[PDB]
Amino acid sequence: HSDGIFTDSYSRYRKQMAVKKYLAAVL
Amino acid sequence: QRNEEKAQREANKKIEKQLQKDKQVYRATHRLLLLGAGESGKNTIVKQMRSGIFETKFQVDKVNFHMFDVGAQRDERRKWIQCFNDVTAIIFVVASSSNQTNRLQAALKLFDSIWNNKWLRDTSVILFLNKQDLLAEKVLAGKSKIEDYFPEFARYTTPEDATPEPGEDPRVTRAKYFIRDEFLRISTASGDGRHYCYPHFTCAVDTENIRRVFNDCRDIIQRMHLRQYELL
Amino acid sequence: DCIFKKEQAMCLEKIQRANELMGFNDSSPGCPGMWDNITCWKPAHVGEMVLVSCPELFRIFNPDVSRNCTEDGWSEPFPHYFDACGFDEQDYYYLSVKALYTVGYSTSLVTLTTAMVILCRFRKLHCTRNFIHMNLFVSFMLRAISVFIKDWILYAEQDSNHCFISTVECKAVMVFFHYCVVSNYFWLFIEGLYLFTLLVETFFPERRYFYWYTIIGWGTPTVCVTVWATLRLYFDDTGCWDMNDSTALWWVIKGPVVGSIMVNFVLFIGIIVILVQKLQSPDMGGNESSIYLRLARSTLLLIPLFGIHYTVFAFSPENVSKRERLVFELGLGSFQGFVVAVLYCFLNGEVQAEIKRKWRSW
Amino acid sequence: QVQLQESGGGLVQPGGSLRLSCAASGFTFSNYKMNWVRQAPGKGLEWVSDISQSGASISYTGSVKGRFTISRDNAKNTLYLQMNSLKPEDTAVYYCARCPAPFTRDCFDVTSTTYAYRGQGTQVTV
Amino acid sequence: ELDQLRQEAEQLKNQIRDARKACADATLSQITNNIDPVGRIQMRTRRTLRGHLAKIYAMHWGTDSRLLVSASQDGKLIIWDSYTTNKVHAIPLRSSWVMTCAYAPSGNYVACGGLDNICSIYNLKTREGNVRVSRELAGHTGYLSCCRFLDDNQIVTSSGDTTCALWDIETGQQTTTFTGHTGDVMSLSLAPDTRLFVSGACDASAKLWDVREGMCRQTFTGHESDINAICFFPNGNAFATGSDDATCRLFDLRADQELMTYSHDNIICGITSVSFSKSGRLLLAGYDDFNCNVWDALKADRAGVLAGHDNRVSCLGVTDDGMAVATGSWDSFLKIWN
Amino acid sequence: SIAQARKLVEQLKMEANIDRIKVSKAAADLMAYCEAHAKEDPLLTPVPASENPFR
Repeated sequence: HSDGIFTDSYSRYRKQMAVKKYLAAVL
Repeated sequence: QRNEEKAQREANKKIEKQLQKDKQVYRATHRLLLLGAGESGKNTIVKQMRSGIFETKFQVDKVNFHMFDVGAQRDERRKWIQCFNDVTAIIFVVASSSNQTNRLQAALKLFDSIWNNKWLRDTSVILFLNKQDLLAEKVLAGKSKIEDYFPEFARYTTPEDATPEPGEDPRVTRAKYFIRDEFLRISTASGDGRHYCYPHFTCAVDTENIRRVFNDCRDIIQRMHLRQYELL
Repeated sequence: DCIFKKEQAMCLEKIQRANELMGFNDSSPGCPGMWDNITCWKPAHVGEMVLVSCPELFRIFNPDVSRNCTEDGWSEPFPHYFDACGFDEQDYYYLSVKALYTVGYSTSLVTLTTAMVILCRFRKLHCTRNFIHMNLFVSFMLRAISVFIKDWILYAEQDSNHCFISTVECKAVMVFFHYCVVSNYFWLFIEGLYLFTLLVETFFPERRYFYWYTIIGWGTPTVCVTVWATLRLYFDDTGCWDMNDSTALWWVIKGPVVGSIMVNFVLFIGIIVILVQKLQSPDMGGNESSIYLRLARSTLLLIPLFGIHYTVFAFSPENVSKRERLVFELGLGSFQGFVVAVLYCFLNGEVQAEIKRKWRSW
Repeated sequence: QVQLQESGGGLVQPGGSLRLSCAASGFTFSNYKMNWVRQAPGKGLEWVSDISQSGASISYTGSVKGRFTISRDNAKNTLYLQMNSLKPEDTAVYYCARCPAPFTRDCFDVTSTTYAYRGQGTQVTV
Repeated sequence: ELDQLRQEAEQLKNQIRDARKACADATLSQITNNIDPVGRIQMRTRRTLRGHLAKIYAMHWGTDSRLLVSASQDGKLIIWDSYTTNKVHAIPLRSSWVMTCAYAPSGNYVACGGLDNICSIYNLKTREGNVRVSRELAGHTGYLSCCRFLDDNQIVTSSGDTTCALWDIETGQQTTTFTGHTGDVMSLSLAPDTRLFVSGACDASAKLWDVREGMCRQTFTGHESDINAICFFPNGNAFATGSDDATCRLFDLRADQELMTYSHDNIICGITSVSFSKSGRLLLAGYDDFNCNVWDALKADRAGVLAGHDNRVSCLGVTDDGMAVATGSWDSFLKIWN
Repeated sequence: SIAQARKLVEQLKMEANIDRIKVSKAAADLMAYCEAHAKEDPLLTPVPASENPFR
């Protein structure tokens, strides 16, 4: 359903942003 | 006392379960009223389907229908007609051929009174016009005319969507369609959507009255449900 | 620091104890394998190539490395050899969409609460139809409450702690969320089944149909969410189950919704066919010859009650036109619960008549 | 006590004109729909004409349509029936009838025998 | 000659009207203008009896003011315990078109009747356990509209054939016949001494009959349309009649003329049932506008309004002790107000 | 018919020979009865819940 798709997309986006910031801090 | 109270509770719950079963039975069955004149020939119609009031039970497609006749009641019907306000439909019987009195005008007035009644505003009427063969033969003979009773019949024009039976001359078809259109005008004068009329042409030898009544009742119930959901 | 960083932490232990417990070639090798933030390394000899691989943390951006050893130790991969594995390569949009459906859900919740109270306070409006409607409104209530609770737990509380959170409470909240959503979708289907059943099975109007409809509508979401929770706990227990990484597991709960939507569209088409058949009668209907116009007033009256708008993006894949799908189904569909409350309660003729009768009597 | 009195009937040559008057008392005349009915010798009661409370709605039977006129005067609480081009078949006892209930569009059993709200009627011979 | 008889009847009517006019010197309203009004009357729905499937026409309270009986179109005669709301009895009916019901003063029998032109008598106190049909009455040629129990052996019924009948239960034959009405008799009321009874028909007139003599004593013509309800005053000297002209009227047997008219401009719907309180000060009338009105019987003032029913009110009754008033309507529910 | 008219005339003659008391006397009697039994009228005034079987 739409709610689940939006929740998955937002969680993936937040995880990707966290990975980007952690990698930038490391590298 | 506690004992009498619990006995009363047990009796009440037994009555409640019996009333639940009776409610299921009552909702299963559909009630119809039958109305017509003495010369309207509704007796042969009852024989087709088949004391103060006469009851007829018949099952069509596993659906129970309970028809109630006028019985032994006087012509003053302004009081007991209020009983049949929650019935599924009111079947009206009109002798289309009728030559003593203007019985057609009396039938039209009675139909108008039923249609315009405040307690019958939500009740649908299924109209049946008997003596079709008698009307056809009296039109063919020409000794009896309808223009004297209804002067507008001379200027009446057969509708383009009419579907006359094979082997029927246009004169009787025009006469019967004018008779039907009178009832259509009366029904369309008031009550735009509260209730509908379902006129039909039938004879003493017709056997499709059962199916016609069944289909009309189905249509009435479907229209009632749609109106409740405001879809019309 | 945070849990995620703490993740890489046990590499700093995992190899070292493995080097001490079962032993290696040398106690002090010339190229000691020590943990790096790019990948979880292993010890090896000097001058050889170690074919390690970076973990799944790099593999988060798409839906599916070596270093030289010297006497000093590791060698810096200057020619961009550190990012060889994976890593091939919206906030305002997500925030706007979140605020949009939050406002829509709040408005729908308030309007439906008013409608439910005004319907409960009156006894003349008690019937199977209104009962089915009430359950649809309860389903909407639970859906909105679940949306708010999930938003507060998964994201609003995440900002407060700023670190990873993985507890039983968040998983239970997600399960409740899924149950509420599936219950709402199923009750939109039930609304269609009841009217089609009324409009088709005109006779034999047993009340057993309503009881079975209530049972199925409140039971199938429970079965689906229990199955989904068991599958998540037994196969993929990652995070708070907010990411549908597994395709089959997500389809397990997505399939009933799509089927419900399709069957509701079919029944809506059948109801429209029956209605246009009724409206084409010469005597009972007509009287204006613009019957289509009246039909239009019916169509707009049935789309919000059946969720016909869900059929637009039901066939489309999730990845294709995801932003437009989220704007339409979620951003604009969150008012659906409000819309029906306006249509099937406030604009109802008998409800308005009862309201005016009560007002004139008080 | 509700009562209706009919007057004006008499012997008239064919093709003549006549005026029938109905005087009402015991009820509010303006609140009821009025009717004119006839009974021919050896024949049953049949409805002839009717007029609503305000007089806007007026209906006639087809036999005498275009020849008979019906009017009411609420100030004088009276009803008038003008007869033109009379025919021998119009010879009958004419009765002035009141609807059983006020503010009702329908009107039941006004042609029924032994109606309580019907006048004595007057004889018209053509 | 018919003309001579008509003229004589007209002269007699004029003489009676002149005697009534000469006998009327003052009106009840101006005589009662010196007493204080009862004020606003507030009543709440203490009990709501549910279980009927179709519209209820008639009900009758018991002499113990605890058990009542109701008749509905589903072919059900249900005997209710008002105190505990529990159903005491549920008798199915052969004919589902019941329009009246009565409860015997002794409480051992109930009465039924409707479009079948049959006034069935059911025995409640059966040794074998449940209610069964006790007596069958098949004399009336019209629909039964009202029936009241004089005792366990004599009953009085009103029918649509413009006649009333006093029946003996054991013999099952018409002991007495009352004729004179020109319309469908819709209701009858029994005097406290059970020696006289007033009947109202569809001819805007009410007739008082002597039970023993079997002849009409007085006739009252003040209404404009059909009378649907009738009820004596607590003393056997006056009675109130509600008609389809949206008016109730009070008539005195001794005065033989109108006393007071209860009506209002906003009321344009007929009255279905009327009843008096224990003291007779309040007159409760059920109307077609889904509401019941409690009037001051001495000042023609609308003391109160009961607006609990969602459909047309068909019956209304007051307990013997006057503790509560029960209203039945065309919906499926009975209401008990106090 | 003649029989119906004769019966109506006979009934009118029977009803016209009775005696009628003054309307003021009847009104006074009704007032006296209403005021004599006013206390024992539970509908006239609210009844306490202790003495009310329904509540």
